[PDB]
Amino acid sequence: LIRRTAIKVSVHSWFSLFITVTILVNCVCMTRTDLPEKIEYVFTVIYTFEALIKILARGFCLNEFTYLRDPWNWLDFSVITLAYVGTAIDLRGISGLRTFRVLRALKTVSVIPGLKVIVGALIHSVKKLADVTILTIFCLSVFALVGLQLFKGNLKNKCVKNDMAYSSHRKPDIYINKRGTSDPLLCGNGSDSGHCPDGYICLKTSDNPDFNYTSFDSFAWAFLSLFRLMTQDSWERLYQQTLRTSGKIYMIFFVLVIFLGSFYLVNLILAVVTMAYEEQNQATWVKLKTILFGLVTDPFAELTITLCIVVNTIFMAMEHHGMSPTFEAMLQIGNIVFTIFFTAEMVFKIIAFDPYYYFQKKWNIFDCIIVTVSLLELGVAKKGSLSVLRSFRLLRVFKLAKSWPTLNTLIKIIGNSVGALGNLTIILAIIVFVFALVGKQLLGENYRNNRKNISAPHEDWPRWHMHDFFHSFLIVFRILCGEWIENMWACMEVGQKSICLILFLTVMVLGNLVVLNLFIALLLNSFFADVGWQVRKTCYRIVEHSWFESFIIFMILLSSGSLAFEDYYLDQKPTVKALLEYTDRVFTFIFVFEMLLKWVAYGFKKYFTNAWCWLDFLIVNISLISLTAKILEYSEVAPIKALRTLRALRPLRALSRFEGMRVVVDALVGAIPSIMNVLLVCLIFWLIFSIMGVNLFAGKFWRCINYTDGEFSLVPLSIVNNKSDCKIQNSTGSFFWVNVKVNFDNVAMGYLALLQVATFKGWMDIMYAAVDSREVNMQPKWEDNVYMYLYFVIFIIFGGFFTLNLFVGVIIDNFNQQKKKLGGQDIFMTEEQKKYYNAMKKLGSKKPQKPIPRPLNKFQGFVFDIVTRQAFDITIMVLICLNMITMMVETDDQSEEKTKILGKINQFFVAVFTGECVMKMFALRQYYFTNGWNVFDFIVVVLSIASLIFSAILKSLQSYFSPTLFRVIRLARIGRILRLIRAAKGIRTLLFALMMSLPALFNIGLLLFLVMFIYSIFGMSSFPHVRWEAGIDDMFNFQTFANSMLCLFQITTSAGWDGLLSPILNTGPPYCDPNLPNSNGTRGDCGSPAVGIIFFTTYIIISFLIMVNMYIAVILENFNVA
Ligand SMILES: CCCCCCCCCCCCCCCCCCOC[C@@H](O)COP(=O)(O)OCC[N+](C)(C)C
Ligand SMILES: *[C@@H]1O[C@H](CO)[C@@H](O[C@@H]2O[C@H](CO)[C@@H](O)[C@H](O)[C@H]2NC(C)=O)[C@H](O)[C@H]1NC(C)=O
Ligand SMILES: *[C@@H]1O[C@H](CO)[C@@H](O[C@@H]2O[C@H](CO)[C@@H](O)[C@H](O)[C@H]2NC(C)=O)[C@H](O)[C@H]1NC(C)=O
Ligand SMILES: CC(C)CCC[C@@H](C)[C@H]1CC[C@H]2[C@@H]3CC=C4C[C@@H](O)CC[C@]4(C)[C@H]3CC[C@]12C
Ligand SMILES: CC(C)CCC[C@@H](C)[C@H]1CC[C@H]2[C@@H]3CC=C4C[C@@H](O)CC[C@]4(C)[C@H]3CC[C@]12C
Ligand SMILES: CC(C)CCC[C@@H](C)[C@H]1CC[C@H]2[C@@H]3CC=C4C[C@@H](O)CC[C@]4(C)[C@H]3CC[C@]12C
Ligand SMILES: COc1cc(NC(=O)c2ccc(-c3ccc(Cl)cc3)o2)cc(OC)c1
Ligand SMILES: *[C@@H]1O[C@H](CO)[C@@H](O)[C@H](O)[C@H]1NC(C)=O
Ligand SMILES: *[C@@H]1O[C@H](CO)[C@@H](O)[C@H](O)[C@H]1NC(C)=O
Repeated sequence: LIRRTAIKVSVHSWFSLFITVTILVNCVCMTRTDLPEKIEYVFTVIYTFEALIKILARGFCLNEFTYLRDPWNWLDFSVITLAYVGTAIDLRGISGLRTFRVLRALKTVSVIPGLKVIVGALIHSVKKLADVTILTIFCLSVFALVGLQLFKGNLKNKCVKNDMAYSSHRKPDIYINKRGTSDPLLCGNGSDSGHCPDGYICLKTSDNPDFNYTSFDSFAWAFLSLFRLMTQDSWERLYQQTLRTSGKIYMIFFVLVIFLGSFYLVNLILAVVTMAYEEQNQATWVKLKTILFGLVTDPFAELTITLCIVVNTIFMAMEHHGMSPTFEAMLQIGNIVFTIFFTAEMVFKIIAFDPYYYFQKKWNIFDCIIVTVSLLELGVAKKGSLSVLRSFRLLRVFKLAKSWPTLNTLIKIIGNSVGALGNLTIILAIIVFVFALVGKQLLGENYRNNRKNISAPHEDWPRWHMHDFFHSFLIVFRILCGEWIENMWACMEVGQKSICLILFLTVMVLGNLVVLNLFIALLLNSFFADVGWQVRKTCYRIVEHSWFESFIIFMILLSSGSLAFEDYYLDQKPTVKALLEYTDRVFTFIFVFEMLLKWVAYGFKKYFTNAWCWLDFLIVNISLISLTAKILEYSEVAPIKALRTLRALRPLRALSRFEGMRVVVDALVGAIPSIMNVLLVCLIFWLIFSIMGVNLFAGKFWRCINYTDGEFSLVPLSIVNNKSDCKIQNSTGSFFWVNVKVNFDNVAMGYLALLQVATFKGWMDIMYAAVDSREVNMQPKWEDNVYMYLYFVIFIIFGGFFTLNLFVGVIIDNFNQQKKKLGGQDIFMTEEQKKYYNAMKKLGSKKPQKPIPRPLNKFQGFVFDIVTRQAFDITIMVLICLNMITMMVETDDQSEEKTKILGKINQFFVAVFTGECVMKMFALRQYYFTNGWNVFDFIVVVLSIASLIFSAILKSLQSYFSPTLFRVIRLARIGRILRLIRAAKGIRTLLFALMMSLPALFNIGLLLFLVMFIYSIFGMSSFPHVRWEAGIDDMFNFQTFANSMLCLFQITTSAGWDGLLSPILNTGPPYCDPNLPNSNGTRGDCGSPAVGIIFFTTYIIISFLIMVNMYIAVILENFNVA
């Protein structure tokens, strides 16, 4: 009973609070290495004493064996043991010593009241991801085998110099580096692969591009590359390398892999989480006279406040780098006036509403803190003193929340991540801290002793390392943003490869899982808790006839297609120009005749009140205005040329003709109104973050570079430190005071900078400029302001993660309301596509297998008996698995003997499968073909026999066509692997869901293709002379239709859109030459920053909208199937 009395006063939320404080202080202490001498010991001694209290505490609570029953108590026991060991003769400097200690940070779960239940939900969510994980592994293995077959040994191709006049290789293979980087150039010997400069031949080398880690030469390397593609981490770089070493047509491959693997799977995972989280939740005297007037705070007074806030915001949003002294003084005067006005409010209110009651409110204390900080800066007014708190006023914009229902929704989602859903945030913080400390402890010293290998050519250290806690946390955060493989390559070259693999993969997977469970949890909990009349009749007859509609559709298709031949090289084709010219004239005449027919049949009112006959009228007008200009002598006048660039809108006349595009456009139009309001809410938040960024980084991104021949180098600080020294040292006419293209020089360009940091493309350069910043007219210095990274870490958490949770919630609510209004009708689907969907519904549910009769003849019956059993199917399935393992061991440059043995094994396998097909056809006569999987096997067997015979015919025996054709012929063995889908019920259900969702995906992809075609035509007209820099290169440019479509497909996933915006943002020397010897567009290789920022930003927004609509379609299909 004594132990019971001790436990009464030894265990309670006080005891737990003390344990929490002790473990937290232990964590924060173990963050710092070289923790003070003589206390490195004293603290672990204190924390050792923590442990005796915890053991004696059990003794007063549980029993030696009952205590252990709980899984969490063993961790505590491990903690008590290690401690005692280290007191005497335990290795002092082994990596393991504190990695065992860092679990002690994970001990918070057992002491924080409600984390354990949340963790169990996480294991449940993991347990529901089984079938999707199996499908993902199968798909990645299949695509890795395909990639191995097609692209093995290609990324080892490099431009090697020729010889002048022979033992082995004549001197090291002198390569050439592609302009702007130090990486060696990759090429190919194909027609659409890539060409070397003069005096350079394509040769296969021994090394892979990045760090000998980017390859398709083995199943492991191909699997890693396909996992990278599925995660879409720098997938555009691999895309470009593969198309440069193999050919442009192979882009088709990638296309199929960024849709199946990278898109369809991301959506199963989402659904599998969503459904599961839902399952878990659906489971659960004169003072009095002043008071008379002080409480005169009527309706007008609150309006005055809102107007003052708005005017303060619009004055703070007009500061820039080039502010004049009078304008600068105007802003300071306005800020002082507003500050004294807000001080006046609070002093008037508080002395009206007694202080006690005034503080009792929650907006009032917010007002108080804002105004106190404002006055604090008003007192200590230095030029640059706490610029972040100079922007602190901006939070007054949240005052508008009380009347703006969507801002209140953002503020509730923000507050829910620390309230009802605080446990997920706590676990995320613990995971980030634990992996950061583990990475620092295991791979800290290697990063410092081997830095030369992973550092930039002119730098003396890597930009992302693990020597200290801050940089390890930055690496973990960047992994949580989807960028992991480059730092993984960097760490494999500096430390242990196995540790890198395990650490990076575990961090990525287990952090993305918790980030999704918080995103979905926030979404759910927040949001969802006379003769003229006769001829008119005749014309009416003419218009609604089917042949006329077909003719008009064919004319529109031809008009759209003819635009794809007006490219950079049309001036070199003399006859094509005239042919296209006459074709355009006749098409314009035809469409004018159509418009007159619709004006004489439909009637003017009907015509001008249909919104699909206005978009046709407008296009006909544009064309007529152009044609009249061309027949006259005003074709080169600048307004008219701009009107002519509007000929890329001609493909928009196909929307009204085809019904699927029409219905999907109607669905988008029905969603636009709410998208507008959420967009306004986001703009006001990102203005608070853009005004903050302008306060921090205005005019501080200017550098001096040494530009010689297409490569620039930052001038070292030992020679140049100021803009003034930069001019005096420009002796060779080769130093230039340049600026970062995407800077924070004003609020307008700050919006572009935050778009690159939110989409995570181009954010890296913006951050590096910010973290090297110094005062204006001073050369940037390496990480002078390292703690500026945090600023970008707070934008991504609040600006991006929480303003996408708002957008997705609003979209889901709108979609649900629209469905319900359409009586829960399948949107994105045409009427006959609904019949197709009903037929697909009926197929999947018919269980009857109607076994087939037994053949009368004895031998046929015997074959029937030996075929129908389940042992036959199991044996064939394990044979297919053996064949898959046999194809997994193919490696580039292996041996002749291995190739011969593998070929003989393939011959044996195809013979075995042909014998089973013959036996099945001899046992099952017509019934065999009645089934749909037997036809598939039959097709696979025929394709394999055809592959063998055609390879045998087309080998040395006959015409030796390009060897790469053989590589395509042996792609017929993957069907044997695809025959394994027959047994896997989960895979066969997920693929059925995909088949069910295909019909609407077709229409949405039709809109995506139309959008890509229109933008290609604009880009091809506007950006075809820009100098090759960054993304734009001799293969991915805007000089032809295929080159433009490659870039637009690449940036459809927003990948590398900053790399294509970079060359268009050039407006002069040293990057662009104005008055270039021979270019007619702007006389030069410069770009159009304004047209470029509208093109690349509008495209990504529209693409995101289309993708999220596809996401909704696929997720609802998955829910319906399950
Ligand atoms: C750079 C220049 C900008 C590029 C322009 C891009 C424009 C995108 C094209 C969108 C055009 C908008 C077309 C809008 C389609 C709807 C046009 C719809 O009106 C036609 C009707 O037949 C179909 O609509 P409903 O009849 O269902 O609606 C009946 C109206 N009440 C009576 C129910 C209210
Ligand atoms: C630009 O930077 C350089 C280097 O910091 C400045 O030169 C120094 O100026 C101080 C006086 O402020 C002298 O005491 C040092 O001896 C100077 N060091 C030298 C010669 O490098 C230079 O004056 C600055 N120019 C400006 C103001 O733009
Ligand atoms: C260094 O000198 C070079 C050449 O003397 C300067 O390059 C000039 O740049 C201006 C505009 O910035 C152009 O109008 C000239 O055509 C360029 N001249 C040549 C010959 O290229 C460069 O601006 C100087 N850098 C600094 C900032 O001192
Ligand atoms: C303004 C130019 C550039 C585009 C022209 C768009 C305007 C005139 C077009 C687009 C859609 C058309 C409308 C579609 C809806 C209707 C149908 C009927 O209920 C009355 C007129 C009204 C409201 C039409 C008036 C004109 C209209 C709004
Ligand atoms: C079963 C799971 C873990 C996947 C493993 C399948 C095996 C067959 C795959 C995975 C990686 C593949 C290896 C990748 C690279 C090589 C190097 C070569 O010198 C022998 C073949 C070999 C060793 C391949 C053998 C087959 C391989 C081991
Ligand atoms: C009860 C049912 C209707 C609830 C369904 C909730 C679904 C629709 C929610 C939960 C998680 C959400 C997804 C979370 C992440 C993304 C990625 C983004 O790039 C497109 C939107 C998309 C795909 C969201 C779409 C809506 C979504 C799938
Ligand atoms: C080929 O089929 C498609 C694949 C995708 N795939 C994606 O993987 C993806 C990831 C991130 C984004 C994305 C992120 C941010 C912005 Cl602003 C825009 C886009 O897209 C998207 C499609 O939509 C058109 C179509
Ligand atoms: C390219 O062709 C040259 C001969 O012109 C040959 O020597 C070289 O090896 C070829 N490379 C490849 C990979 O085809
Ligand atoms: C820049 O390039 C030139 C050669 O073109 C070189 O002479 C100069 O020294 C380089 N930069 C520095 C460090 O001054």
